Amino acid sequence: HMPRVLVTGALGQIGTDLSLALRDKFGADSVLVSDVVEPGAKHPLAGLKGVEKLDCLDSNGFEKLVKEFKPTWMYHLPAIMSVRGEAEPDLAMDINVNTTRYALELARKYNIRIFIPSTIAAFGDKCGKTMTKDDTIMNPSTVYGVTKVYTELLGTWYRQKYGVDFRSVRLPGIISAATLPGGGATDYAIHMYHSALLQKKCVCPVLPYESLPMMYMPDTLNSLVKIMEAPLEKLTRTVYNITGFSFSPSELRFSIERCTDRTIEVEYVEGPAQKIANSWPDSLDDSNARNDWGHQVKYDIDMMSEDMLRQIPILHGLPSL
Repeated sequence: HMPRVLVTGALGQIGTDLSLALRDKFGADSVLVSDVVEPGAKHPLAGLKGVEKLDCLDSNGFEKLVKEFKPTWMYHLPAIMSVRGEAEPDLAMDINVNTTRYALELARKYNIRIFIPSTIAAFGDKCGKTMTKDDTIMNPSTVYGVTKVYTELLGTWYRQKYGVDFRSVRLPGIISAATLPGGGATDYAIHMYHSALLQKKCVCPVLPYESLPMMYMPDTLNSLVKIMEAPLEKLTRTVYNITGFSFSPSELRFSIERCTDRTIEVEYVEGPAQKIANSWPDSLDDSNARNDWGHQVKYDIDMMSEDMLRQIPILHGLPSL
């Protein structure tokens, strides 16, 4: 049988692109997408049937929706991420912890296969930052990461105690042409693409040799669907590292220079993202994902850069190459 899929937190970047991919694969009638607010006027989800307002902090309203829709799969995606959560920790705990609590209880009660993402922010400086393993010391330096260590462990206990089919990946940095860049931990990368198209200096807040694991969004979407399709018996764990490729800001600059055939002006002035990024892995070991459920990626850094420099003009109006 084909799934009936509920997505919560659908107005995040991942949630939007995943929502659209699930509608495309399974049909709109089989997917229900929700968020605490309505999509913006020009948002990809605006005006679509099967898009609803749900406050997942209201456990009774969350239950009511799940009871009515009868999902077989849920992607529980609400999140307050690293930079934002350091300044708004109470909201981060509400969103990252309490809505997850409710989601897991609903998955138990209503027999739902439940995806809740984790993050490389779950790691800190004791992780072993070269080819970081799936099992290692977790000492996150952000309250986002703190909350996701707890999600990983609580979901895994729900699997052990009740047989809840809980699945998760530790998302690396996720690059998308749709991203509106600001002060996010990985937003330097998006700024650097924008500066290149604008032909303006980029002041990068992450230091030139600070490597991080990254993925291009099309690859992420493929993996998020694949892990949920996999037979349970093939999964040896609940929580998997997944990666595309690692890069540092200096390596991204060279990729962009190769793709534009221009010199790109970058200066480095450390900002808050650096301290956060330096506590994260340089690269991930994703072998368990590859072997258990066939995680794979199509894009490398130059293929990504050629597509980003095409798509940003289309989506944001910036000058083409």
